[PDB]
Amino acid sequence: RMKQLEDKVEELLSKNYHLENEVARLKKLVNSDGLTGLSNRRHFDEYLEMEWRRSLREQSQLSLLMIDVDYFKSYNDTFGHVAGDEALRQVAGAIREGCSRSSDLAARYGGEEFAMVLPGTSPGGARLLAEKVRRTVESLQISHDQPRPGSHLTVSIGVSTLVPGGGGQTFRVLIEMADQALYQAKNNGRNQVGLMEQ
Amino acid sequence: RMKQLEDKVEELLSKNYHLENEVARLKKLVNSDGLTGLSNRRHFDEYLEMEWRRSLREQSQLSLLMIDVDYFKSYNDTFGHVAGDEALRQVAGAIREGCSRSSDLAARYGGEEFAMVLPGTSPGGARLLAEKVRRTVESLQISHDQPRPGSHLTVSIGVSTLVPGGGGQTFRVLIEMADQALYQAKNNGRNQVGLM
Ligand SMILES: Nc1nc2c(ncn2[C@@H]2O[C@@H]3COP(=O)(O)O[C@H]4[C@@H](O)[C@H](n5cnc6c(=O)[nH]c(N)nc65)O[C@@H]4COP(=O)(O)O[C@H]3[C@H]2O)c(=O)[nH]1
Ligand SMILES: Nc1nc2c(ncn2[C@@H]2O[C@@H]3COP(=O)(O)O[C@H]4[C@@H](O)[C@H](n5cnc6c(=O)[nH]c(N)nc65)O[C@@H]4COP(=O)(O)O[C@H]3[C@H]2O)c(=O)[nH]1
Ligand SMILES: Nc1nc2c(ncn2[C@@H]2O[C@@H]3COP(=O)(O)O[C@H]4[C@@H](O)[C@H](n5cnc6c(=O)[nH]c(N)nc65)O[C@@H]4COP(=O)(O)O[C@H]3[C@H]2O)c(=O)[nH]1
Ligand SMILES: Nc1nc2c(ncn2[C@@H]2O[C@@H]3COP(=O)(O)O[C@H]4[C@@H](O)[C@H](n5cnc6c(=O)[nH]c(N)nc65)O[C@@H]4COP(=O)(O)O[C@H]3[C@H]2O)c(=O)[nH]1
Ligand SMILES: [Mg+2]
Repeated sequence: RMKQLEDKVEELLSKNYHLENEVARLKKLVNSDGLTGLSNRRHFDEYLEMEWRRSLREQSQLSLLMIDVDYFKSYNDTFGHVAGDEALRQVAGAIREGCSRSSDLAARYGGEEFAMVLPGTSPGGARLLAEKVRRTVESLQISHDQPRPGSHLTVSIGVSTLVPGGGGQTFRVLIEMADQALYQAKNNGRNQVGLMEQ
Repeated sequence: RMKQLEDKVEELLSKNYHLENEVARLKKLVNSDGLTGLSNRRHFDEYLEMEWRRSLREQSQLSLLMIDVDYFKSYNDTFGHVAGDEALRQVAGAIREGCSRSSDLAARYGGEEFAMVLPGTSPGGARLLAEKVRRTVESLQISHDQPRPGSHLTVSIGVSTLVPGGGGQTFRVLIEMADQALYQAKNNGRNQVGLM
């Protein structure tokens, strides 16, 4: 039955290839990140652009947190990818729990990067949530040997807010500001909240 | 040997199984309706639930259109399901022309129903948009023998708007009120907008 077998291998190869293509297509149509269950980056961009227009309409404050996991590459190295993945789920959970309003959105922005969209939220309120999230990540007390061998996982967080309508500003500049602030946080020793320059 | 073909086949069975699972998992998460490209009902429910809470917070006016395709069961029976599906495709096209704000959302609510959520929108504005959808559908001139030979496909539309109150009031009251307006439109002759 060696024709029988070789034939089945061929049948299955074809069926599998179809399924792999189907998976690829569906992934581009789904809003969530497989690992963490948060919004994926595509949906983040889409959602934030839409909120940009709502805030423009209402002249409301649109806030954004850009959140990065500190020393994460070394975590994967010294604890393994599987553990890393679980650390990411735990951080995501903290981020998710960090925003409670129906209009808040938590997203996985990249490999180890997250974002929170906060419609109708003042710079002050955004700052609070940023601290709340960072603090919640710490209280998770996930073990890391970096930089000190007795340390726990942390995030750095950049904060920005804008009322849309100002010349030359877009949801993309809102991101750029939060990224700027994120840099500050990291370069001031990480595990902290950096604020945009008014 | 016959043993290398047997292992490879088992491997492929396993890969196949997991792939099929992943495809089914992802299909449940898709937010769009295949036929019309609008939001599906599950996404509509989620979106309306979130908008209700946003409107509660801002004490803003939240409007809803519930849209029935008139005599649609008869249409599908008379002209067949393929034709019916094409009619639904064209009506959806007419609808999504109907809203433009980043917060407006149109959906396939059910087999022959559509809905449109209009956050921050006054009753007057909602009626305006509803009339536009109604007019656009009729201009499609899709042939129908209902209510009589030589008619065309139309919609009846119910409009509601509420500023959410607290307590146990949920977004479902907005749907109930739009359905009541829709009933008025239908009982008044169809191919029109009912209101309240
Ligand atoms: N987007 C977003 N922002 C958040 C969230 N949590 C808090 N904030 C921000 O943090 C600021 C201060 O929050 P608070 O200390 O709880 O102080 C709050 C709280 O005591 C009360 N409050 C606001 N809304 C609610 C609510 O929905 N439920 C409850 N229990 N209290 C609320 O009013 C005070 C002032 O509220 P705000 O002026 O709006 O200002 C809030 C808001 O800008 C959140 O989950 N999502
Ligand atoms: N401590 C604190 N908690 C917050 C804040 N923002 C949101 N939350 C939490 O997130 C839940 C959902 O908020 P929502 O979707 O905006 O939905 C809210 C909002 O639509 C409205 N709401 C409640 N309190 C306030 C308020 O103080 N001001 C305004 N404008 N709306 C409120 O009622 C809905 C349900 O309220 P909750 O049962 O309290 O449930 C709130 C509350 O548990 C905040 O700033 N501070
Ligand atoms: N408060 C307020 N905000 C305004 C006004 N004009 C424009 N905007 C703001 O500017 C954005 C783009 O406006 P647009 O280019 O006219 O592009 C608009 C326009 O083409 C159309 N649109 C939405 N609502 C209306 C309306 O009420 N009347 C008309 N003629 N067009 C509208 O849909 C597009 C997207 O709307 P949005 O996503 O909401 O995004 C709108 C909204 O954030 C205004 O008179 N009042
Ligand atoms: N949800 C939703 N509602 C819509 C849309 N288009 C029109 N409306 C509704 O229809 C009402 C009258 O629209 P208008 O004659 O264009 O009269 C508008 C228009 O002249 C201007 N406007 C508002 N927003 C926009 C906008 O985004 N773009 C432009 N170009 N004009 C706008 O402000 C006037 C009054 O606006 P409203 O008080 O909001 O009242 C609006 C709003 O309730 C839409 O695409 N989505
Ligand atoms: Mg119905």
